[PDB]
Amino acid sequence: KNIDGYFKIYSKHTPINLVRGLPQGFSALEPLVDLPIGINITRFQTLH
Amino acid sequence: CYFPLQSYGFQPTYGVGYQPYRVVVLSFELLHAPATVCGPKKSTNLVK
Ligand SMILES: *[C@@H]1O[C@H](CO)[C@@H](O)[C@H](O)[C@H]1NC(C)=O
Repeated sequence: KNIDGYFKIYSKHTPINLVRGLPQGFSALEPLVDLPIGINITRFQTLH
Repeated sequence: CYFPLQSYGFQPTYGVGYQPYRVVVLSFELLHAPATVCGPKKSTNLVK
């Protein structure tokens, strides 16, 4: 998220065994980090 | 025709005001983006 000029990240890590989909059942993401960057954002791009 | 610079030539014999000084200007901007340099926050011993 990018709100009131801060960019925030939340994240979670889980080992799984479902062959080609997103899992059933519940988990919540703890906050990872917060960045006071003050930049506009409209698009994004993954890296392999 | 003039070269737009002129040199110093600081010698240890020069008088006060005519000697070399090292100078800093401290400058800052306010409220245009989120506050990201600030003074240290003093603290007191914990009471229970
Ligand atoms: C952010 O981008 C939008 C879309 O181009 C623009 O309307 C807005 O003025 C921009 N804001 C800043 C602070 O760059």
